[PDB]
Amino acid sequence: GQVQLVESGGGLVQAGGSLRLSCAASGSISSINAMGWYRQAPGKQRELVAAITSGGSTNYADSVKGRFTISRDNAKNTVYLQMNSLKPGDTAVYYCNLLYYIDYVEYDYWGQGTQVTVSS
Amino acid sequence: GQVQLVESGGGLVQAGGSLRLSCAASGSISSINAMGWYRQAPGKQRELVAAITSGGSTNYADSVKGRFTISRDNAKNTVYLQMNSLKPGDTAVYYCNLLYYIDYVEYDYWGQGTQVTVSS
Amino acid sequence: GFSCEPITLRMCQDLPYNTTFMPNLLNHYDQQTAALAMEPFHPMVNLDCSRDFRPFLCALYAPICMEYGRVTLPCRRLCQRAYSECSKLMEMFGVPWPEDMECSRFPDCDEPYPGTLEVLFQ
Amino acid sequence: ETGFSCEPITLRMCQDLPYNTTFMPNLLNHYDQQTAALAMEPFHPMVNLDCSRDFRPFLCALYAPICMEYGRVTLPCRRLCQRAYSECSKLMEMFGVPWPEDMECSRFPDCDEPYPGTLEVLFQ
Ligand SMILES: *[C@@H]1O[C@H](CO)[C@@H](O)[C@H](O)[C@H]1NC(C)=O
Ligand SMILES: *[C@@H]1O[C@H](CO)[C@@H](O)[C@H](O)[C@H]1NC(C)=O
Repeated sequence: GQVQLVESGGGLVQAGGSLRLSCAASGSISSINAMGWYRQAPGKQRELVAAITSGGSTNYADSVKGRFTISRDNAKNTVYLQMNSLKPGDTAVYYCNLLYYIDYVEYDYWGQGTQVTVSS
Repeated sequence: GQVQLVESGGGLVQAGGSLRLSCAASGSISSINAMGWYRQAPGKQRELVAAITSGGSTNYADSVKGRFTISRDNAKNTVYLQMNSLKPGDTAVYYCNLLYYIDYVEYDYWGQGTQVTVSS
Repeated sequence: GFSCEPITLRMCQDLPYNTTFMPNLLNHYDQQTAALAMEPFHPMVNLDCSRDFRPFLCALYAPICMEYGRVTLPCRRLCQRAYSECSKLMEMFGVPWPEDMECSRFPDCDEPYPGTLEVLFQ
Repeated sequence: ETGFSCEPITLRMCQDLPYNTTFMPNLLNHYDQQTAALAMEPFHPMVNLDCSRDFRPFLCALYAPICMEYGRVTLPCRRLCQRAYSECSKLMEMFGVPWPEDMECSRFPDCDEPYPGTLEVLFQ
């Protein structure tokens, strides 16, 4: 069917706590793809957090290195963001992204976003 | 200021055991040099075991790779041979050498030898 | 006048050509340095963001074997399209564009033959 | 231009020579010199311990030759190869460094050909 991204796992934690985001892709997609996490605080620009190919290559924003870990389950087309040692500055809406190419045509899908809020 | 190399640490061990050889060079020597370990079984040719430059680059005979480790203390002008997983075929007299060049003239000094015997 | 060896770089298989010129003193060392330079781009090649990316990369690291080992280069337009078409994915994966890949440095491919030429394979 | 130039030598063991550039394709320069530096690295103990006055000149002639008009190839003389080999062979054996086939000294010229085939270069 048509491609859909479903996000879950957001919420409210105290600083130093942890959360796990998950993003599940359904529909007709390429098995060779990239999935990413982006974040946007209100009034600020959207910023890359982390990304991972179906092959396992990863990239992390410097601000989250050593704290966040991205991983995926190719079997179920799901990407995860394990967020440890959370800081108030991590407060934002986190968006999942799905990017792939079929015959060099780009397909780029976005999740609805899930809120992460880190109190002092 | 006369140069001499003195060896110690040999002896008798059962197969699977370990030994640590030491070779201490005293006297006036060049700080840029190579030191080596060689072995000679009765009636056979002397053979290279391992070598290390004063910079820390190493070379190992294939027969001892993964079992022996050569190391040095430049402060002590001493080279060591850590011999793990010893086998009967390691039985031999072990010799250390010190090799350097002064204005392209070769200086090659040898220790007195230490017996290593590995029983069945 | 030829000394062509098979291309062993894993990302430069199944090209229109299958050999490259290797100076004797540099063999093996060259492929080690090439693999290191190409590794950041493995996601670009695998996900296939541009038809032009793999030809461009393999032109630099596994160029076609020529008489006398003559140097060949890809055209600037190839570099430019490979860059633009893969730039979204490269940014997502933090892949920098090396100095020796800056597209303005590559030839316009407008010099008289043999400086610019077409190679046929069919 | 031609696409080639005399590029600064970046090989760590080929500094402080009588010349300081080598002929390289402009776009491929850094890559080519990185590959040459990698190929030369196994010889570092011989260069550092200084077993032969001829060893570094010989190796740098092969990995970073003097830059010539039109990029003409230059070679070291056979006698240089032979002395470098003979004087450094004990240390090469001690460190398991083989003498590459493409450095076999019989491959190099006798340096008895008429100028410009054999010549002397002066440095101030
Ligand atoms: C490489 O390509 C040539 C030309 O098509 C062909 O003759 C040759 O057999 C090929 N070699 C290999 C190893 O595939
Ligand atoms: C290389 O040598 C030339 C001539 O001796 C000199 O003009 C040039 O500045 C040198 N390059 C350096 C020092 O980087």
